[PDB]
Amino acid sequence: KNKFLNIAHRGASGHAPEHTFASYDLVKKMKADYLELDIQLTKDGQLIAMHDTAVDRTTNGTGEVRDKTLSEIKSLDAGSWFNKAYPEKAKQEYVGQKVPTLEEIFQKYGRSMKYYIETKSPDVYPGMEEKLLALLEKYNLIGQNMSSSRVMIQSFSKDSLKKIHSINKNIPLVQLLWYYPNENNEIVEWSGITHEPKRVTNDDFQEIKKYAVGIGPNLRNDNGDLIINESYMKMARQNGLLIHPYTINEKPDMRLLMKWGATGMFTNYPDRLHTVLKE
Ligand SMILES: [Mg+2]
Repeated sequence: KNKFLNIAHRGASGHAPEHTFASYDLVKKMKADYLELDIQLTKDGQLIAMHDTAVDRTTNGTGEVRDKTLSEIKSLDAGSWFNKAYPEKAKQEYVGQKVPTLEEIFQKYGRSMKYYIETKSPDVYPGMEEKLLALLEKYNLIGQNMSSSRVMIQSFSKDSLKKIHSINKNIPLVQLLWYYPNENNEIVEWSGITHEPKRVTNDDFQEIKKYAVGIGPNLRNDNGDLIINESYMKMARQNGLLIHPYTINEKPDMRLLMKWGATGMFTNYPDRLHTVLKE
């Protein structure tokens, strides 16, 4: 029920290129509980795994996913950038890694893996949620009960989650949150879904609880500064929410969130977290 979830952020993306099979093939090995997936929709309506809406940062191509067919996506090198960015981790095998489709991921792992899948605002990729729920259904990844689910769905978009919650009550949903300092150096939540972390209210969390089983807050801001506190975790737990902070790659930050009462973590290093869980 409150069992700790080791969530491999884009696979073991600290060891191999994110959202490639090179990265996904390490997750089971490194004892992760969930494989975290970001999805985009190609021009011919196929779901693929990629974080950005543009292919630029992680491939040798340029342009938006939505303007590209699955065929064009598939000729891109989605692995060489990693060898360049991280010379000390480079591998020849990473060269030429193709962008995975969500169906391919499901066909390869089936039920040996649990999936933690992110959606976007309904207006970004019209019909994405329905295509996603049909795919999940095709591979029997949705149980008819909430407890035996092989899938959680996560999103920054409350609208996207309320949509899914209306279609199927049996999928656990997680409300992602992003806290940052604004132009007046006041901390605000991106979507306006809660107060700043120091001042969250029961009501903030009870509202989330109407459609979601948990929250996923950023632990730090872009500067590297701590932005949530123990108080905040205590208030979310007391309202019966799971809490999955991102993106935790450092052992001391892992040990702190354990103590503060996180019930899961996004990490690029599922091996490090497993090790910290064993201490
Ligand atoms: Mg994500």
